[PDB]
Amino acid sequence: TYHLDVVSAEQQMFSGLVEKIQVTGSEGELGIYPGHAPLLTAIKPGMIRIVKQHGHEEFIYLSGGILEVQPGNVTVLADTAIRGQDLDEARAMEAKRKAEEHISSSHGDVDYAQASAELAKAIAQLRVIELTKKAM
Amino acid sequence: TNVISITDGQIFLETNLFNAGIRPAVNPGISVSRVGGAAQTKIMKKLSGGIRTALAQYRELAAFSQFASDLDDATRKQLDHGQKVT
Amino acid sequence: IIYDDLSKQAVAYRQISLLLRRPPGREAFPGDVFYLHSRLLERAARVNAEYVEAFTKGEVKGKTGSLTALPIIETQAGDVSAFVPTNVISITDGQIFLETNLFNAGIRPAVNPGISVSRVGGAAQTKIMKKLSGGIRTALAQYRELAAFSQFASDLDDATRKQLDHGQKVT
Amino acid sequence: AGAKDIRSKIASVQNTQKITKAMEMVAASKMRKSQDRMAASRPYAETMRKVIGHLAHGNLEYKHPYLEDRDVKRVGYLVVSTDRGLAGGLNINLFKKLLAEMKTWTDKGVQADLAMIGSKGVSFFNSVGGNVVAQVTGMGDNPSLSELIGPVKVMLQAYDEGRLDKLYIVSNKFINTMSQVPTISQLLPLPASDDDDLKHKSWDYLYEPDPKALLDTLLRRYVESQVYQGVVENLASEQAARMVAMKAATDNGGSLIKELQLVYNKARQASITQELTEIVSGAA
Amino acid sequence: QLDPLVVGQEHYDTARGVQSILQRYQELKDIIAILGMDELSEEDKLVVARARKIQRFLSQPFFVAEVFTGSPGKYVSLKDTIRGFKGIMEGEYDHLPEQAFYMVGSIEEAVEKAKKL
Amino acid sequence: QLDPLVVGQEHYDTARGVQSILQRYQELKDIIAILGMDELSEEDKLVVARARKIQRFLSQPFFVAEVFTGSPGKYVSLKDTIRGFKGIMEGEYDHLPEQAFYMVGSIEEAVEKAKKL
Repeated sequence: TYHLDVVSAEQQMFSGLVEKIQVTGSEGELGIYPGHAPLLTAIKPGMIRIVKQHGHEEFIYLSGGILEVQPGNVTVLADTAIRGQDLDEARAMEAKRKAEEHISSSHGDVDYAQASAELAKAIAQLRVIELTKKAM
Repeated sequence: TNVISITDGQIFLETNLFNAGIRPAVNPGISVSRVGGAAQTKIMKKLSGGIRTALAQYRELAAFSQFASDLDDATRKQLDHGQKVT
Repeated sequence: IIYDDLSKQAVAYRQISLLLRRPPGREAFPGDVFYLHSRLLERAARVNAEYVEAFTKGEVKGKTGSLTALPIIETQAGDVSAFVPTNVISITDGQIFLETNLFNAGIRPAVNPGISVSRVGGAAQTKIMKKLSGGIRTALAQYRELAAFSQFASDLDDATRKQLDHGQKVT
Repeated sequence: AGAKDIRSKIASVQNTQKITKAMEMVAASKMRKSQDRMAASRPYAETMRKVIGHLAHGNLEYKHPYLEDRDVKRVGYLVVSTDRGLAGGLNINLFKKLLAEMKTWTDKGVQADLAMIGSKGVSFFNSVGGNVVAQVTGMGDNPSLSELIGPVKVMLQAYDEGRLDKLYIVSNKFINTMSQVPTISQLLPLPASDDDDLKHKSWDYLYEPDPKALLDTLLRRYVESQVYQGVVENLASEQAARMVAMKAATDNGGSLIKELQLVYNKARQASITQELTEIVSGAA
Repeated sequence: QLDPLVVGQEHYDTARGVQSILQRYQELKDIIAILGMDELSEEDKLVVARARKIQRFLSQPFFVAEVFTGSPGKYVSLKDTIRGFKGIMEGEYDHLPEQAFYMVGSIEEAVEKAKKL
Repeated sequence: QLDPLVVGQEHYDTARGVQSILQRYQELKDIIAILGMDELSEEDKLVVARARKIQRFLSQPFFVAEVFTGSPGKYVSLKDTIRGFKGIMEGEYDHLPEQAFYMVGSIEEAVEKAKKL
C-alpha cells in the first residue's frame, strides 16, 4: 500500500495507507494504484474514492486542488472553496468595493465585546489619580 | 444639606466642567428645578425636551468615549450629537 | 436563645447612656459597649456535670447543661467593618453571613460560604453529616468564583464545565 | 473624599481587577488554540514549495513573471492588523515599521498600494491617508482562506498587469509567548530559497496537461497560502500580546488598591476624631 | 407582600417575568453598543424588542400631571395590568411599534394608538 | 484680571487653551495608570504628548535659585511667552523631545537645548 495525505491550506483532511484512489482529474478521470509513476495534475470538484488498507473504503469531497505523486508519496493539496475565474473576480470586486464605501464589519467576538464594555464602564469617572496623591 | 432641602431647585456648578472649557459650568445631570416646565415660554417648553433627552443619552453613553473607536456607528451618531449639543 | 438584632439593643443603650451624660466613645456608643455584649454572650456556655451537681445540690448528677445563643446583627450595605458588628464578630464563635445578592437572586436561604464559618467545626456535627458534607463548603466557595470567571468566557474547558455544572446542581 | 467615596472607588477597582484577570485567562487559552491552528498550516505550504522547487527552479525553467526580478516603479503591501483593541502596541509598532519603510521607498519616487487585513489598520490608514485599494475585515478569531481570496486576488491581478513590481506581506511573527516581532517580508517576486532539486534529478513528473499551466496555479495558491499563514501567526501574536497586557494591567490595579486603602484609612481616622471631638467638647 | 401565597401565582409569575426580561436587556445593551444590533440572535432581538415595549408600557399619564403635560390621566385596574404585561411577554403584541405603548394607559389603548402612528 | 477685556483676546485664549489641554490630560491619567499608554486613541496620544510638554515649559529657573541648581536665572517677557505656548499648543514645536523644554527661558532656548540633547 501507499501513504496518502489529503491536506488543505487550513487543516489536514485525511492521512493513511491506501490501496487505491479514483480521482476526477481535469483532463479526464484517473486512478492511482501503488508504484504509479511520478505525476502532477489539477483536479475538478467532486467525490474522491479512498480504499484504505484491509479494503475499508471511505469517500471524501474535494472542492478542487492539485494531485501530486512521487515514488511512495501521494498528496492532494485540496482547497476550501470552488476556485475559478468566475468566482474569484466577484470576490475581488467586493473587496475593492469595501475599500471605497469604507465599510467595516464588526468582529463576532461577543466575549471580548462584553469584557471590554464592562471594563470601559468600570474605569469611567474613577478619578483615582486625583485622590491618591501619586504624582505621575 | 439644609439649603438643598429648603429650596425648589439647584444649579450645580462643577469645577471640572469649568476647567474643560464648558462655561457656564452647570451640570445638567444633577441640576433640577421643581417648578420646571410650568415656568417656561411654550416655545422653549417645546424645544428643550429634546435637549434633555439628547444629553441624557449622551451621559449614559459617555463611558465609552475612551474606547470610542471600537463603537458602532448606530451609537456613534448619538455620541457625537451629545458632544455637539454640549 | 435567639436575640433579635442586638444592633438595636446597642442603640437603646446609647440613648439611655447619653441621656445620663456618661462620656461617649467611637461612633457615640458609650465607652463600655463591648462589655455590654460581652457580659451577655458569655453566658451562652456548656457547663460540665460538676457545676450542675454543685448548683443543684445533688438533685441531678449525670447531666451537662448548655445554652446556645444565636444573636442577630444588621449591617449597613454589607459593611462588616462597622463598629458594633466587628465587636460582636470578635465575641462569638462564628458567623452565618446572609448575602443580599444571593437572596435577591432567589437563593434562599442566602448563606454565603467562604466568608461564613463555624469555629468549633465538625466536633459539633453528627457523624454522617461530617462525612457527607466534608467537601461541600470549599467546593462551593470555588464554584462561586469559577462561575464569575464564566461570563467573560464562552468556550470553556469541559474539565471546568463539569465543575460549573456540579456547582450549579448543588447550589 | 470621605470614607464612603473612597470605599466605593476601591470596590470598583477590585471589580476592574476581576475583569482583567478573566481576560488574561481567556487570551491565554486562545493563544494555545491559535498556535495549534498555526501549526496545522505548515504541511501544505511546505510540500507546495518543494513542488515549485522542482518545477520552477529545476534543471530547466519556465519564464514566469512572478519569478523574474523586474524593475521597481511601485510596490504593494498586504497589511495584517488585529480586529480588537487592548493588544498593547502591536498594531502601532507594526504600522510605524511599515510607514518608515514606505517612506524610504517613496524617497526613490515609487508609489505604494495597501491592501488591509483587519479593521484597525483600515481606520489607521484612512486617517494617515494611505492608498488602501482593498480590504477584508471582521474575520475575528476565525480566519479562513476563502475570505482572503479577495484582496490577494486584487494584488496578484495588479502584479501580473504590471501595475505592481514588488509585493510584501507585513505582519507580526510569533516567536515566544513572551516575545513577538513585527516583520516585513517579500513574497513577489518569489524569493530564492534553496530547495535544490538536484538530488531529484532521478525522476520527473508526467505533467497533465502541461507544466506552464500547472506552474501558474501553483504559484497563485502558494501566495495565497503564505498570506494565510501570516494571518494566523498574527492572530496568535495578538493573543499573546493581549495576555501579557492584561497581566500588566492587573498588577497596576493591584497597586492602586494599596494606594487607595491608605487614603481610606486616613479618612476613617480623621472622621472618627472629628466626630468624637465635636461630641465631647459640645458637652459643657 | 410579593410572594405567590398572597398575590397569586399569575401575578407573581408576571412580575418575575418582567424582572427577567429587563435584567437580560441590561446585559444586552452593552453588546448592542459595541457590536451593533445585527449580531444578536433572533430571540435576543425579540427579547430586546419585548423588554423595550415593557419598559415603555410601565409609563402612565396621571390626572394630576395633566397640568404639566396637558394629556388627560388614566386609571389602570390590576386585571388589565397583568393581562397587558403577560400578553406583551407572550408576544401577543409583537406587531405593534414601541411608541404605541408609551403613556397610553391600558393595553387596549396601546392596540388603538398603534393604528394612528 | 484674566478677562478678554483686560488682557486682550490672544492672551486670554492662550491661557484657556492651556487649561483645556491640562484638564484633558488629567481626565486620562486613570486609564493611563490602569491600562497603560497604548490603549489611547491616536489623537489622545497627541494630547498627552503636548500636555507633558506644556508642563515642562511652565518651569523656569530663578535668579534666587542659583544657590540650589547652579543654572542661571531667566527673565521672560509676557509677549515672549504667549507666543511660545501658542506654538506648543498649535503643534509647531511637535518634533522636539520633552526634556528640551525643562528649565528654559523662551521657546528659542528650548529649540536650542534640543540640539545638544
